[PDB]
Amino acid sequence: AVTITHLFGQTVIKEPPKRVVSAGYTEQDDLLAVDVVPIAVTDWFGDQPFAVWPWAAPKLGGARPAVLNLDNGIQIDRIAALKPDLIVAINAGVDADTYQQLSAIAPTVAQSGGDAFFEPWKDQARSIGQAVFAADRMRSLIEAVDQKFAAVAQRHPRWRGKKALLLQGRLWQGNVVATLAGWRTDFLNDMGLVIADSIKPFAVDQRGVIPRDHIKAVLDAADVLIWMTESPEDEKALLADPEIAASQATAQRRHIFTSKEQAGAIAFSSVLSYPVVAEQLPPQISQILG
Ligand SMILES: [Cl-]
Ligand SMILES: [Cl-]
Ligand SMILES: [Cl-]
Repeated sequence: AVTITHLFGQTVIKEPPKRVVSAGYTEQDDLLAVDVVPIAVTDWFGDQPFAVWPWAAPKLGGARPAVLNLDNGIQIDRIAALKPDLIVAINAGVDADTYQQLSAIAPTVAQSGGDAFFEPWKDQARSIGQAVFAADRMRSLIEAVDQKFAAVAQRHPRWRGKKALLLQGRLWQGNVVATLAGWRTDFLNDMGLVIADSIKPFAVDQRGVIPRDHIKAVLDAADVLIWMTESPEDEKALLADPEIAASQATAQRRHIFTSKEQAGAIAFSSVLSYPVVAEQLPPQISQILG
C-alpha cells in the first residue's frame, strides 16, 4: 500500500487502481505512459479524440473513456457515476471544498503545492507514478526526457548562449505574452539556449505581458522567437501586427510558428509530450541559427 501526501493531506491507495479518473487537464499523459488507461479524461483544448493528443493516442488504443470538462467546474456527479477506485486531480484547480467531495467518491490525489493548476511537470509525474505503483518506471521516463534535450545541446554546441523567447500564439488585447524563465522554459535551457531578459521587467506571475510599444524592443533582444501557434490563422494574425511585422525577427526570419501538435506538446509538458518537442523543434531552430 502507498500513501500519497498532498496539499489537502494524505491519500491511502491500497492496491493498483483498475478504474482511474483523470480530472485535470494534462494527467492522462503520465497515466498512459505507465500503461494506466483512464476510464475518464478531462478535455482542455484542441478537440482531440477522447481528449488524448497524438503522442499519447496509440497508448489509448480502442479505449473509449468518458470525456469530462472543467467549463462549469469539476463535474462530480459524472465522476461519481463512473465509480472509480482512484481520482487524480493535480491539474483540476482543486480547493478544500471540492477535494472532500471527490474524496467521498474514491481516494483522491490532489496537487501538492500552492499551484492548483500546472504545478511543475516532474512533481506531477512523480506523484502520479507513486499513486499507480509505477514509481520506478516513471523515474526512468523522466530521466529519458532530460536525456533527449541534453542530446540536442551536444549535437548543437553553437546554440549555447543564443537568446530565445517562448511566446503564446495569440496576442491578449494587443499584447504579446511571453513565458518567463522558469520550469516551463527549462527544456530550452537544456538545449543550451538562454531566455532573453528583455521580458523580465514585464513579469506577471509566470508570464511576461508586453505593452504594445515595448513589443518590437523586447522581441529584438532575441535570436530566435518561438510562438506557440495552434493554427495557420494564428500565425497570419501575428505577422499582421505592425510591431511584430517590423521586428528584426521578421526581416531576418527568426520566427518559429509551431504546429498545433507542437504547441500542444509544449503545453502538456509530459513524459510523452516532451519527446515530441525534442524531435520536432530543434530542426526548425537549426535552420534559423544555423
Ligand atoms: Cl528535479
Ligand atoms: Cl515500476
Ligand atoms: Cl546522434
